Amino acid sequence: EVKLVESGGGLVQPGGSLRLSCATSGFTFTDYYMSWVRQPPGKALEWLGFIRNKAKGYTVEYSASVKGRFTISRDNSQSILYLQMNTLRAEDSATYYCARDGYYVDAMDYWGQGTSVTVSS
Amino acid sequence: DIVLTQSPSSLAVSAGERVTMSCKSSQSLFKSRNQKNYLAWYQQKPGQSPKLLIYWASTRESGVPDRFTGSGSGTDFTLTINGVQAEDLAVYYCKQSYNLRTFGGGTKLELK
Ligand SMILES: O=C(O)[C@@]1(O)C[C@H](O)[C@@H](O)[C@@H]([C@H](O)CO)O1
Ligand SMILES: [Mg+2]
Ligand SMILES: [Mg+2]
Repeated sequence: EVKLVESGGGLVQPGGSLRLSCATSGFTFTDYYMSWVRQPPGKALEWLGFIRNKAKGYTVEYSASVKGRFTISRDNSQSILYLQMNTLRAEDSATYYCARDGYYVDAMDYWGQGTSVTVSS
Repeated sequence: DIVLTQSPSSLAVSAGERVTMSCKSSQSLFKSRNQKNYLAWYQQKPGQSPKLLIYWASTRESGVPDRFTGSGSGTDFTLTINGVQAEDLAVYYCKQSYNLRTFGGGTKLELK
């Protein structure tokens, strides 16, 4: 059973930081990219970035909307994915999903449940 | 900055009928290298996490019912649901993976 579990969600004050976690199992972690996607309430899914697989040296990319602000890293020893979000804004208030990705299907084929982040004064 | 525009924004059908919806890409998502179209469809049932439906434009993902068909190429893509089931109620996103990833705005499917 492939499983992805997001955590770290909660209340953050405007300007602040939050580190999200994504614990995985059921597949060879290092063979895949991992992406972070978010979705503010009522709005579209927005791809934030990904970290590549072993074959690609675990390099990273980011959407222009969070490039600089957001950071993605992965822990291959424990098969956990992370997202460091900085300078939080109200427009960052959203559900945050981690998703298995890669150039096998060039898509996100497994998704976590998500964790919600609320940026409140 | 590849922009995917989805149409309609929203639609409503009764169970059993056929629906079609459009994904329009700013740039060709067709890859010469492997002759693949770098577009995928996702289904997000309300209050649930997204689910991959189709990749490489037309390839159904494992476990996905045959009533979903992806078709198209280049900059013009489509998702057809032949025989909508109640389970299909969701927003459907197309996503380019030609260069990084970009989701369309979503097509919301209601059933009554
Ligand atoms: O170059 C690409 O079209 C592609 O999107 C294919 C894969 O999804 C993946 O290799 C990706 C690269 O890893 C760049 O992030 O490039
Ligand atoms: Mg497979
Ligand atoms: Mg049924």
